[PDB]
Amino acid sequence: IPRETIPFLHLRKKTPAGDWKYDRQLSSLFLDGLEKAAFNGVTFKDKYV
Amino acid sequence: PVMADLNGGLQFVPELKEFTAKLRKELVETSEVRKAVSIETALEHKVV
Amino acid sequence: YTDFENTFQKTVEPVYQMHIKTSKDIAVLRSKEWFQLDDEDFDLLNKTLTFETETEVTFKNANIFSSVKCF
Repeated sequence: IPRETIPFLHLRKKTPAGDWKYDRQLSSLFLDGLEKAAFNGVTFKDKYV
Repeated sequence: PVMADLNGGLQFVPELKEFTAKLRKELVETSEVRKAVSIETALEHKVV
Repeated sequence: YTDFENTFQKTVEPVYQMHIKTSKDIAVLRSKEWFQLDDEDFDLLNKTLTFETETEVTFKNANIFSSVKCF
């Protein structure tokens, strides 16, 4: 992920002022999970939806 | 469209729920403790 | 008989059990000069206390004590 860039898919975090803003770390978590899914597939066993 | 903020700066206080709960709890605590202690002192004076 | 200056009494009181639930009870207890804890900082909240006391009184007359001591 380039610096000073917002990924098309990202997560946000709330600031003490109450507004949600892009968060590099949370978005990295989410995108890493998406990559792992695309490569190995994700399981949902024992999930009740 | 105009947006007027008449909140008197209250938005800058962090964790408003907890802050107000703390304020109210401290006030009720003071009131109840004082009342009960005064009642007990009155009873002890009346019995002594 | 009316020589109350010669009279004294000593009674062992019933054991009294108190369950400390709230900080109001702690405040009430600490207001009493006679409630003396060995460790002033003892945490009494959610504690059960038992008081095992004895009263020694002397009489000034039929209805009034000339001295009262509970310990």
